Amino acid sequence: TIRNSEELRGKAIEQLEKARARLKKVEMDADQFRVNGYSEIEREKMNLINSTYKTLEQFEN
Amino acid sequence: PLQTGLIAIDAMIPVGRGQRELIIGDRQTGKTAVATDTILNQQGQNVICVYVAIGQKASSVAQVVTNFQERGA
Amino acid sequence: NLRELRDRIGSVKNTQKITEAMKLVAAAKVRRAQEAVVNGRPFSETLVEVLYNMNEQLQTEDVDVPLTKIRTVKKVALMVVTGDRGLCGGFNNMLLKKAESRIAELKKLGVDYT
Amino acid sequence: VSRVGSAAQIKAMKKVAGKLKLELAQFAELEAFAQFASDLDKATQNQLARGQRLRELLKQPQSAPLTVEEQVMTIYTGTNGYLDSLELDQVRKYLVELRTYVKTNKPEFQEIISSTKTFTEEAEALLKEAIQEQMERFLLQ
Amino acid sequence: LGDFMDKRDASIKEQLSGVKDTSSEVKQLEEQANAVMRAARAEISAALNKMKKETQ
Amino acid sequence: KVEMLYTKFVSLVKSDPVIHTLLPLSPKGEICDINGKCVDAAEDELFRLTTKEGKLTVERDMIKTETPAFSPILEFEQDPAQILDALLPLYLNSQILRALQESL
Amino acid sequence: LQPRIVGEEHYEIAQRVKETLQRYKELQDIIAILGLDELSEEDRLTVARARKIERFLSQPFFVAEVFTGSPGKYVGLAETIRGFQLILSGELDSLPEQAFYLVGNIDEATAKAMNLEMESKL
Amino acid sequence: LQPRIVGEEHYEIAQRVKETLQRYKELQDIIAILGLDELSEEDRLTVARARKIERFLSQPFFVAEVFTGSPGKYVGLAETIRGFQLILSGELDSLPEQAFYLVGNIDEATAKAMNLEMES
Ligand SMILES: Nc1ncnc2c1ncn2[C@@H]1O[C@H](COP(=O)(O)OP(=O)(O)OP(=O)(O)O)[C@@H](O)[C@H]1O
Repeated sequence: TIRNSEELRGKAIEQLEKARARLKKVEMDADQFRVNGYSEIEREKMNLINSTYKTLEQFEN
Repeated sequence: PLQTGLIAIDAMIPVGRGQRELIIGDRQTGKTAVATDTILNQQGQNVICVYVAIGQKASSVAQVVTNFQERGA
Repeated sequence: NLRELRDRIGSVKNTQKITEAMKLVAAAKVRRAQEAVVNGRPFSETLVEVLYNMNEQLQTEDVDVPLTKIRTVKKVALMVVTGDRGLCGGFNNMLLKKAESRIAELKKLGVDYT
Repeated sequence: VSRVGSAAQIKAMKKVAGKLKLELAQFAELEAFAQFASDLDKATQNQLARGQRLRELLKQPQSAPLTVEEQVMTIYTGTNGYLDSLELDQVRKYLVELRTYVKTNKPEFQEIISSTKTFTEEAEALLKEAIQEQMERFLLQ
Repeated sequence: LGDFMDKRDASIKEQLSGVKDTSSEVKQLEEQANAVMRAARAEISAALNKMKKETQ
Repeated sequence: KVEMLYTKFVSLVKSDPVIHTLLPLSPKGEICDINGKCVDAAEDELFRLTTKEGKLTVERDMIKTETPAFSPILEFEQDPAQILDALLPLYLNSQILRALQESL
Repeated sequence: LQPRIVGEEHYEIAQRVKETLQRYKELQDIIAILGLDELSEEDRLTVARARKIERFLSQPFFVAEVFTGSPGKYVGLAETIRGFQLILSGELDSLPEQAFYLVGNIDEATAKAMNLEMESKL
Repeated sequence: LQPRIVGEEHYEIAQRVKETLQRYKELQDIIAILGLDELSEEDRLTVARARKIERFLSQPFFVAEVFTGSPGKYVGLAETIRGFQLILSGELDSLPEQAFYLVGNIDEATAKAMNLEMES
């Protein structure tokens, strides 16, 4: 039972390695979300501005 | 097929090109709204829309042509 | 639309005359239940008189019966009895909600209710 | 009611959810029936939460005309019970996340099916794939 | 013999102490992943939304 | 300290429950509750349906009965620290049946 | 619909279905205000029975498949009276009700019932 | 009542009022028959909050003082957001139905609640 507790400790440390690995991968996915959000804010601002200006020019025509 | 742009109609109760579906309902419940929505859905479907406005506020028809000038339709 | 709302009226006649049926039936159940309780009454009367004079006669606390001995504050169970059939209304889940607040009060001192 | 039926709508949505109209009619009756909600059957509990989430799919924002391929996406998301386990009131968020995710990740799906009008196994595969991915993305979080 | 017995006893006790410490460390790494990804999602999504509203 | 929760019977509409303490028991007559209820003389009331108007009410009088000190000459074949150990299950069953039927 | 001209057992089928059905159509508003689970058992069986009955006698059409999804069925009256002699008697009270939904024949209803139970597992 | 006119915030404000009150009517026509507590806990709370908004919209009128007696009050857009917000969030969730009755301002409803709780 003491040995099973020590093996459970090793299993806990393996799950801690899994937690740190998913932590680093989650930070990488957060960099991914920041990248896609930068591209999305760029798409929103550029689309809105350019399409609104072109619609204004269509009103001018 | 002819496309709605609104989800539930094309989901359950389909409209088709040549089919004459009848929108119905009480007042102030978005009838003209869903009409204009299924108009300006048609943006690349080679679909002429003829919004025949009958007997209502000219301010309302000016609003819908304002929305049409917005949406290009 | 006239006939259909007329029939809603007719079904409301039905509804009133059926709620009256439920009213009278529940009254019969109340009568039979209070009859059963007053039937079990003299049992109760006999046991409480013999119990009172027995624990008067005992006269000293050399009585180690585990059912009564007021011991420490471990787990406090809930012998809750609840509604019988779902035409209940308010009181018969209001007992449940007061039981919920009693579970809250038992977790106030953290006594591990059952 | 639309009295000409599926022959005037696309074959993809046909093969996906022809039946969903009558399923939702039963869900509407049974949800009227589930007013008497004391001990619902487990199967009718599944059916009611199912058609519940389906009705929540049939919510859409003001003047957001979805791609008909996106209607195929949400109609398969409903008919394949992925959303059944998911959160019931965040289905709109699940849907906007899912449609953005497919419209970015696998926009080849919508074009191949709009060129074929047919719900094929390629459509299924791309769908369930992005479904696993965005289901993960919105489970976390 | 008493030294050997005390050795085995204290060693198993320190092993179980480190077992509980490693369990708390696994929960600490779970807190690391949790707070990291949570504040990360918050920062990315909220910054994107704020800059989106500003540019809009 | 079990917390028995039957619903009481005071009025026909709102008979608010009280949280009885069945087990453990107490001195003989005492069937106290957690919320200081403590009728504490185990002679209880009996609900009846009074009819003072076109409607009905509750009739409950705290019906008492005597302590007979039943007999000094009655002999205990089972050692009155011992007979009570089985008499108390009977008090438990009577209280639980009275609570059951009061809930009903 | 005379008994002697439809078969005096077919007529009993017709009478039993009309009886439990009409009683359900009576009961349904009392249901809508007091709950089926309250509504007493000797009618609580019949409401679910006739509730299965009507949906079972909803049967698909070979043209309506455009509106339904499954191609319809041309049902024989012996199969009909057989399935109803199951339902009104209370043999197939074990089946789920939607197993009777839109089904041509009662053996197909048992088949769809096994499919529904199978998906209740899966 | 469009998001692109009143602000999406005010649009959904009006929504989150209207959904609840329409639901209250849909429950009203079957609650009047067969009583209050046959609902869910949720539907009971929703009825309470819907009647909250209902009595909360009892605008005391500035010209109606000579008719009823109460000198009416003026409210605006901060009220338009905040009374809704307190009602729908559940900030005001224990003061009775009278405690927002015939008072426009939600802070005035809070002060009225203070007064009626004081008079006991
Ligand atoms: N999907 C939707 N989401 C939110 N609001 C909607 C939606 N569809 C329609 N509406 C709303 O319905 C309201 C009424 O529009 P509309 O005038 O078309 O209704 P109506 O019944 O046609 O009224 P009238 O008959 O007087 O023109 C509009 O303010 C519009 O915002």
